[PDB]
Amino acid sequence: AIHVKGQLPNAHFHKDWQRYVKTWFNQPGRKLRRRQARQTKAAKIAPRPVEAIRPAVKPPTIRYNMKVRAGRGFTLEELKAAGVSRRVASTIGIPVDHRRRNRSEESLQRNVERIKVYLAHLIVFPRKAGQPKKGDATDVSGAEQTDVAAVLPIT
Amino acid sequence: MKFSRDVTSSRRKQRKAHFGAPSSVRRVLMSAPLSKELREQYKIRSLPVRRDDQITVIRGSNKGREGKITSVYRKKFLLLIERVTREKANGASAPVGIDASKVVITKLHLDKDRKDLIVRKGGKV
Amino acid sequence: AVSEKAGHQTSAESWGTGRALARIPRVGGGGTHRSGQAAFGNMCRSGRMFAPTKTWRKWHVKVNQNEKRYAISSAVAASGVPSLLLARGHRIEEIPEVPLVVDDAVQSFQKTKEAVALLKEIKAYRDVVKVANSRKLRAGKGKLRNRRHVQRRGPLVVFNEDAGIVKAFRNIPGVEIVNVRRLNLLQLAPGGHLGRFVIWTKSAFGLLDSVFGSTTEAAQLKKNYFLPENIISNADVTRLINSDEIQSIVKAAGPSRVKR
RNA sequence: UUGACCUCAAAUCAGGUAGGACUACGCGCUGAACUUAAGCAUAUCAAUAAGCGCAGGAAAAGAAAAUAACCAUGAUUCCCUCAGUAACGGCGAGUGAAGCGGGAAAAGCUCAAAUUUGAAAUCUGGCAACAUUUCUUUUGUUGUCCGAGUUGUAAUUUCAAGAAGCUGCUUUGAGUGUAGACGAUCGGUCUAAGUUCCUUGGAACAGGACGUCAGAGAGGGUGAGAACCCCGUCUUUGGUCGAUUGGAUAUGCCAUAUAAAGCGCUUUCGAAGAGUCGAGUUGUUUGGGAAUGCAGCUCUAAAUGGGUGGUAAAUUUCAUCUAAAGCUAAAUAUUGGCGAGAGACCGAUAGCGAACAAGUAGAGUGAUCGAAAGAUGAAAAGAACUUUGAAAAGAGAGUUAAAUAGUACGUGAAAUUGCUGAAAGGGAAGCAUUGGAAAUCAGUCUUACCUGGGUGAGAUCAGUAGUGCGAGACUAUGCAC
RNA sequence: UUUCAAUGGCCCGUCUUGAAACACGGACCAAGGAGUCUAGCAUCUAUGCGAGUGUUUGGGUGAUGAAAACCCAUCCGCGAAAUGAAAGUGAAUGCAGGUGGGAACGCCCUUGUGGCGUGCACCAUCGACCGACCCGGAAUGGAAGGGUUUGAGU
RNA sequence: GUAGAGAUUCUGACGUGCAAAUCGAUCUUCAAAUUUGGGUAUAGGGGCGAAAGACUAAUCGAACCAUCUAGUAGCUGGUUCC
RNA sequence: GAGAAGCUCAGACGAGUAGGCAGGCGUGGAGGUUUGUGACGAAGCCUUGGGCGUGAGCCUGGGUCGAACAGCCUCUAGUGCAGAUCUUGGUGGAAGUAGCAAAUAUUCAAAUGAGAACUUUGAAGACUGAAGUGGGGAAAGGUUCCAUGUGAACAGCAGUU
RNA sequence: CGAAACCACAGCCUGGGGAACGGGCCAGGCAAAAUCAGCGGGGAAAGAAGACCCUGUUGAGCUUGACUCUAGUUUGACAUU
RNA sequence: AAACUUUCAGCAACGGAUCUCUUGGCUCUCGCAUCGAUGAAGAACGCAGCGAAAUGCGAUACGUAAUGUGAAUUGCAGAAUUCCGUGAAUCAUCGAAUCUUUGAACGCACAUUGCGCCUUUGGGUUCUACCAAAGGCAUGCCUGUUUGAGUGUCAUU
Ligand SMILES: [Mg+2]
Ligand SMILES: [Mg+2]
Ligand SMILES: [Mg+2]
Ligand SMILES: [Mg+2]
Ligand SMILES: [Mg+2]
Ligand SMILES: [Mg+2]
Ligand SMILES: [Mg+2]
Ligand SMILES: [Mg+2]
Ligand SMILES: [Mg+2]
Ligand SMILES: [Mg+2]
Ligand SMILES: [Mg+2]
Ligand SMILES: [Mg+2]
Ligand SMILES: [Mg+2]
Ligand SMILES: [Mg+2]
Ligand SMILES: [Mg+2]
Ligand SMILES: [Mg+2]
Ligand SMILES: [Mg+2]
Ligand SMILES: [Mg+2]
Ligand SMILES: [Mg+2]
Ligand SMILES: [Mg+2]
Ligand SMILES: [Mg+2]
Ligand SMILES: [Mg+2]
Ligand SMILES: [Mg+2]
Ligand SMILES: [Mg+2]
Ligand SMILES: [Mg+2]
Ligand SMILES: [Mg+2]
Ligand SMILES: [Mg+2]
Ligand SMILES: [Mg+2]
Ligand SMILES: [Mg+2]
Ligand SMILES: [Mg+2]
Ligand SMILES: [Mg+2]
Ligand SMILES: [Mg+2]
Ligand SMILES: [Mg+2]
Ligand SMILES: [Mg+2]
Ligand SMILES: [Mg+2]
Ligand SMILES: [Mg+2]
Ligand SMILES: [Mg+2]
Ligand SMILES: [Mg+2]
Repeated sequence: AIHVKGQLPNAHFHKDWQRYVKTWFNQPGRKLRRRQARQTKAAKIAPRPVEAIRPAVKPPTIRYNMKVRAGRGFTLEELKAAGVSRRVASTIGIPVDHRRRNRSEESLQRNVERIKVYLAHLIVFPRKAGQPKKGDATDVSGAEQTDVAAVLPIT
Repeated sequence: MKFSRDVTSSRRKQRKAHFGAPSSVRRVLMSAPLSKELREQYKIRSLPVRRDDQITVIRGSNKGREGKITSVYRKKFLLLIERVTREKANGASAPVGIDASKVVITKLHLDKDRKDLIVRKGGKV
Repeated sequence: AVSEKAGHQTSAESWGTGRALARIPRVGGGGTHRSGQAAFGNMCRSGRMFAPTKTWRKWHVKVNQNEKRYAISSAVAASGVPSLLLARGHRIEEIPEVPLVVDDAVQSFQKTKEAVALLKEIKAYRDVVKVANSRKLRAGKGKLRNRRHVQRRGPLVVFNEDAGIVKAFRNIPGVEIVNVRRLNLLQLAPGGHLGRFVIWTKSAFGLLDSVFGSTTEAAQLKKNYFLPENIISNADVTRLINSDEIQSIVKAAGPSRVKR
């Protein structure tokens, strides 16, 4: 019975908890599996970046609205103002978020600048090799897999 | 040191794979060194033994004896050599088995497949 | 851990009092030796062990990163002390210098013969011979569990770049080779004992300051890391006790032993 | 009377399809009590066990009728955190989520509501021909006819939009074999090195000497601890096969490519799921509190309507979403199955019940229950033959390194027993203290070191000479004889 | 070591006020046989760092050989602020105060258990400051003034 | 009164039995509400009962089997070296 | 110097259940170390020999045996038994004891055989006494049927059956 | 030919004290191998974790106008209509 | 004095501890996705020169075809019509076959090797009986076909 010093005990162990104990002996195995999947994916989509470019958005609530973080995708207005069709955006690694909107010019201008920097660093290969078309590039020889965060970090 | 993920150093597994080996696998397990003259002639270090091969015993109480291999008892990993026997109680002579690793081959029972095995193993005829 | 079902897979029940038998559960039925025998208890043959072992026992132990780095720093400092190498069993009587640092050409060795010849030239090979002579069959049931042979530890070879040095040295008994950027306490203090004999390549030795830093300058390869300070500035306390500044103010020594 | 249509039958009609099993993990239904509350009924155990239905390699969930209340976020899942918190609770015992934030992985879409109406533009089946193949086993194409279908099959659209018109813009999918490589792999091997000498031993794989290889000193085997005897271990290419426009000038060429998308001004527009939402009530459930989800029954909608905004109600604002239809990889799970590598695990009363012909023998009408049991030796060399005995056997012999290894077999404890020896004993025995008796055990002394005595032979010792300046130790050439 | 003599010695374990008990278990021997592991909490100790601390949710050297070692970013937990049911408000009159005892140190005596001056830790104590509460108190705010009080505060 | 079906008394034998219900003698009934094979139905808070809480496979004031379940025990026993 | 964890001098004191703490002894496995032990005999076991410790325990001679094992610093735990009507196995005293006595009953000769109270043949004496100790079936068993052999186990004595 | 129960260790009395009726302790009486058949005084002989009684915040069968429910049944409302 | 009893030791028993071993277990991790009306899982009965349990297999029966290897199997053999070879082997592997009675189990049954029906082809005198062989005959549902039913609704005679 209770007679010692300290907090009154609270332990939630009245169900058959030993039946559902989850151990982590596979933690290094999972880490190796996930790294190998990334390496396998990177070699498959090369020279495309492994990560797609993402917008910068302000987190909600007063606890985090002083910060900046990656969002899901660029708004339709942001893509419009950067001269990118929404159907073309996905074909060149630009995610589209139809749900997010631009309530202020600052959010719009910040992400339009991210797209413009992405497009200026982007090398689009022609659909038919050796027959460059509009919107493509003619110096595809120096194409390599590079990190988007190396070019467009979240500031 | 081994490094392959496909190689097991488990004593339990190695012993199970050795004593449970099938007949054709036990043939490679029962290999003997070639003699010095034969190594140079055929550029081959060792071969699976065969019936009608000529060997000399290199270890044990029968060291220095020579003869044909009369039979390859693979179920026991043993060679039976001609005139290598011991006396039973009743006077009958019982053959004495010798491990293939404990003999050296001095003359090969060469034949079409054996000749093919020498060339495949990188050797010469 | 034992199997969670071990000792549980029976229908046994206590037969209660009045049968002149202990009240432990017993197998029902008939026709077999098992019938009527006691079951389940930690004291019963083919029962369940007391407190069966579980997989969720705590196997791993966390150490604070700074203490781990302290430990490795101490272990590396001990490797610079010839008395500790000798005390830890390393046959270093003939080596020219401690720390022992060899040219970067060793990083490009291709053959075990070259590695062996280098060890003989710097008189480190007697440590390897010690390892070879010490090899034995393990005492006990570990030899049944893939732990057949035991032997002493030889020199630890620490490099900066691997241009073949790892493959040239690895087959030599007792020798371990490690990149300077991943120093391991299990190798630097084997068994928990300080003073591992270490052979550094020039580039590895020249990277130690960037690896560890100093007490006042941050390590380049360990963000915000500084070497620890000691609690005593001069550890030669015998010198301090017998120093002029101390001996000139003490009282008269007094008798070490007195007559009865 | 026939025919059409509708509805409904039958056939061993032509062709298909479902069931049973596996259940570790997955989606549901149904559903306890032991237990805890120091009694006990609500509560808890537990939305658990048992029972029932149904799947896959994962399942389920999923592109907001979602958050929030911010400078806002942005499908789902999982992890960390939120948090043992808000909350629930005979507010007792106990119970207990979510938004943000960080991270793993990321992917988005399909219908129904529209007049193609200058053309059902759609689909199945039969028959025939022509292709195709993991494959004579697979998978289609075209033609034709018949069915389906206007009680609606296609096409543009799915609200993120979009459609119809006004006006201005560029233009793309498939066969052959090279090199670069890549999945099953291989005639699978170029892949290294002692089986020399001595000692012990039945056996060398032991100890010693002398060597060798090492990108190989993992492991196993072999008559005892083998890197070099054997298999392997380590290292590294060349013969195929198939995916082979996946990438390259992917060349060399097929001839796809003539009419479909992108933005661009102006309009008028913009169909959007009903016994459903919602309300009441009853039961259940939840952390969800004047109802969180689910279900029954009653009532039963609307069109800037409707849902949500965690205290019931009426009103007014604001924000946010857009239900009642649908699909979807990954990150997640996995005590089943299959394959593989390990372990500070157990070591034959242990470890699975089962190391062995184990879910076996055996029990029970049945549901079910369910053991015990590993080790001669390197090799059977498993004891010829003689003798005694009806025989089983014994005794000689024999084999073996060993029979103090004889299969009733490694070692071979204790309880318990026989024989031999010793000793003691008047209704227990055992123990303690002290000695007697008998039996039995240890002193190895006076070795070392020092001096004296006897004889003996001998490169002969103290101070010095010389070879780091002053003082001290040492070795070394001679003298000191 | 055995045995004899003399003297002493009840059968152990257990529950119990009390066991040699006519209280219970125990015929014998072998092998097995019972305070563990986990989620917490509390004191004490050790170690690291310290107004901070915590690399193991994750990501990287990584492919070689890698369940280890080693490295690395943003969050987050606990701590750096309390109080109140809450809306809220939120810690220096002063050397971050005074008093008493007091470690250590310094100075004077004159050989005493001394006197004098600073005064760490800790305890007792008088105040000040923050929150709550109770006051008067010159639409909204509660500033100066107070209080026998109150808080797991400064 | 015999076969069959029972089971009163000896409180006989036996009572580590021939036997987890038997043996001897004695006794009850012996042409019907009789005795009985096989087939068939009723199953556990259920059955079945000319009723004894009887019987339901040596089990009955609620069978047997497995599971929940290592159920809980303020109670008894034990709890290993100096 | 005197493992400063050392050395040295002195004084007082000593019951203990339940209980508390400390320092030690012993066991399996892990890291380190010890030119550690070992087929010229490891481990284990026996002992009518020796030594050490207050004790837990430890070392050693002799015997047996045959393949591994130990000391020191650390790590770790399924780590120490006289008891639990404890578990499983083995084995005792009771003991050559209780007993092997229902169902009337056996005897002689021969054969066979190593061996005959129990086999077979002949002879005698008896019993079931047709609601049978006779001759068949149903259920249940499943080869028990028959011949030839055998005689370890079983036939609670025996065995040629 | 060949079990079993039972068994701390055992087994000659009187008195004392004592868990209040001892085989063992204290004081006496005494005391001689190995055994057979019987016997029923003693071993508070064996059996079975007392079935009587009490205690337990332990049950179960049964009862009832106990507490709390419940199949069923009855009456009404609403729907079917 | 023996016998007897008791203790100890040697030796011999009884028993199977101890030690050493271990093709087993347990636990962790990594990888993979594949049952069945084309008859599964499971059950039964059979198959080898001498084979009962296990493995395997199915009247093609410890197997056939095919591919690889290349001389065994082994307890006894037998086979040297083969061993410089399309060839030993309970070898490995595996893309073709065989695959009894059953079982979801499918003509109806089943404590029955019980009782039927259909098609074709054969046998015996038999287009109808009998015998044999081959191939067939369950249920629900779907698309389609054919043949129909209705005082369901119609047009034309
Ligand atoms: Mg067990
Ligand atoms: Mg051992
Ligand atoms: Mg309760
Ligand atoms: Mg209770
Ligand atoms: Mg109760
Ligand atoms: Mg269930
Ligand atoms: Mg499947
Ligand atoms: Mg799905
Ligand atoms: Mg949508
Ligand atoms: Mg709950
Ligand atoms: Mg909708
Ligand atoms: Mg329910
Ligand atoms: Mg021997
Ligand atoms: Mg006395
Ligand atoms: Mg007491
Ligand atoms: Mg007592
Ligand atoms: Mg009592
Ligand atoms: Mg009692
Ligand atoms: Mg007793
Ligand atoms: Mg024990
Ligand atoms: Mg009587
Ligand atoms: Mg328990
Ligand atoms: Mg229980
Ligand atoms: Mg004391
Ligand atoms: Mg253990
Ligand atoms: Mg020995
Ligand atoms: Mg003894
Ligand atoms: Mg002593
Ligand atoms: Mg234990
Ligand atoms: Mg014991
Ligand atoms: Mg005890
Ligand atoms: Mg007992
Ligand atoms: Mg008798
Ligand atoms: Mg008569
Ligand atoms: Mg008569
Ligand atoms: Mg008859
Ligand atoms: Mg008595
Ligand atoms: Mg009682």
